[PDB]
Amino acid sequence: SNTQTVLPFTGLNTPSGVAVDSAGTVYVTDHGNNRVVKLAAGSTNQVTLPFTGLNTPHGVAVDSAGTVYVTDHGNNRVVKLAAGSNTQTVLPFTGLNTPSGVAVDSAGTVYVTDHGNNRVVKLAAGSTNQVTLPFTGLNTPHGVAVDSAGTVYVTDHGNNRVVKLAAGSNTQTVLPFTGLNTPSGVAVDSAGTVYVTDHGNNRVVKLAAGSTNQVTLPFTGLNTPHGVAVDSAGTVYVTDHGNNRVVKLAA
Repeated sequence: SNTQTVLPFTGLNTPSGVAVDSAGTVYVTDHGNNRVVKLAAGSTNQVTLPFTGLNTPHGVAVDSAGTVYVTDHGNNRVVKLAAGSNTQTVLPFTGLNTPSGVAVDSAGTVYVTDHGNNRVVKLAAGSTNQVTLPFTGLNTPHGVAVDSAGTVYVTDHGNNRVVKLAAGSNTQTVLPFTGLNTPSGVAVDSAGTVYVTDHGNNRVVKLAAGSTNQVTLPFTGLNTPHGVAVDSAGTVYVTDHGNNRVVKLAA
């Protein structure tokens, strides 16, 4: 599509992360209001999730059961909230410094970009021993995403590149993006196409699996965009952080 749609979120301030679940519900970290909000696919009615004590939150992720994970960036922690619950759980990630992106795979493993420590860390479901992924040479990384095979994609923001690591591998691969500047969010669809918020260039770019030639998506009027997400229909959602809005583009 050539026409983008501004979603009916309300009162957003410098929003950051965005995620979409398999039912099409859109979750957005409303960073400047210390809250996470959502819009179901069949709704125009925004709902605030009952997190508490958040401070400049960044990334957001959601699993199949509707459990929502948020990077509580200002408090150096990751918090999760089961659907409809008034219990939030601080995950046992330790030593975080200004953490940014968060992702969760089909097995419940949670991945966090520990931006201030130039590393990406993970916790398996129920685990209390955090594992640092053996990425090398990261500098101020931002976004993280995980595909259906457990391959982990990180936005190496300080080096203007996107790096991936297969599950269990010690050898990262730098994806053949070019011309990125301070990239932020990353997402991956079921065909392995990788979407990156090229934040410094106010655009979203995509790269198909096995391709070495990215293309810019026809979003318009973005300003310092942050998060990106893609649903099962190929619709792409971007947090237009500088314009306090979330925009979507159908394939």
